[PDB]
Amino acid sequence: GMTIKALFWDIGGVLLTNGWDREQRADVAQRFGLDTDDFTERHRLAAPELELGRMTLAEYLEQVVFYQPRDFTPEDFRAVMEEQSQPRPEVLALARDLGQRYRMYSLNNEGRDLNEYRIRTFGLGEFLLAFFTSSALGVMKPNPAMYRLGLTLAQVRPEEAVMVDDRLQNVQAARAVGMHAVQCVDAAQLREELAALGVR
Ligand code: NA
Repeated sequence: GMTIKALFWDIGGVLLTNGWDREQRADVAQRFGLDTDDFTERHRLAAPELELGRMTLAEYLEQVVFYQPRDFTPEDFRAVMEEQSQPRPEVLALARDLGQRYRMYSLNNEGRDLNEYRIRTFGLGEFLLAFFTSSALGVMKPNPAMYRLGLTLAQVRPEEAVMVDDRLQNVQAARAVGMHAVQCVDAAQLREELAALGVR
């Protein structure tokens, strides 16, 4: 087939843990003594706009946490949010290796502040050339438009690209715009499937 010219990488659940998923929020909420039902409902409402970069973290925190007096600060809270991010060593290592031979980019959903913390903390920029992130672009996976935008920014044809994501819905959406895609289950599996596409 066409030679692959670019890889697009999901970050959460692939390169790193998710930044602010259900399980993590549950944990952090407990630590801060938050009413979990109210917190979850408020997060549900506000999260998408944070993810799309149309509301600030301060704004989100105002609605989701600091809507009543608290015995801690937004800075305190933000610190603990940031700390939820941990590496996925084997996949990271694979990506770092491949980055020596291929042009690669992120295509991921994440609020700006957590995104930038994750990039700097884990040196994602050493192997990803650009970060096509929801909070920067104002669209989010699994919107077909996000995939198309990534392709447009990288200037590669759909068939010359491969999307790596842990969610089947995202893999399928990528394929629907003409991209190759592989669902990331584990490093060994991902390496083999990429190799099948000529990405070694
Ligand atoms: Na993911």
